[PDB]
Amino acid sequence: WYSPGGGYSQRTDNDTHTHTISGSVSLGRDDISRQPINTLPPFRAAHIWRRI
Amino acid sequence: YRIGSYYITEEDINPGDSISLGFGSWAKVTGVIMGTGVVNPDGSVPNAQRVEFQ
Repeated sequence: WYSPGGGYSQRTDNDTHTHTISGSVSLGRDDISRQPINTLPPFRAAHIWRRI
Repeated sequence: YRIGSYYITEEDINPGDSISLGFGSWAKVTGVIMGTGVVNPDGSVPNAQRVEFQ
């Protein structure tokens, strides 16, 4: 709307909204993807466990 | 290394009465391995020498 004033008629079918309308949305993301477990840099690492 | 349950010195009359008796800590390990090396058997770097503190 350009806010044009009619010469004889009145544009009563146009109005400015004041507040938004809340609606129900559909589903979204399901879950997270794969993640890493354990440390690869530590695999096969030699560990000293000999007693005194 | 000698192991005994009697609290008598090696030089005492009750003991053998020879040599010097000294307290020993831990168990004697055969020279070649030191124990814990590798989770899957690969082997670590062992220690050797007598009297050496490492």
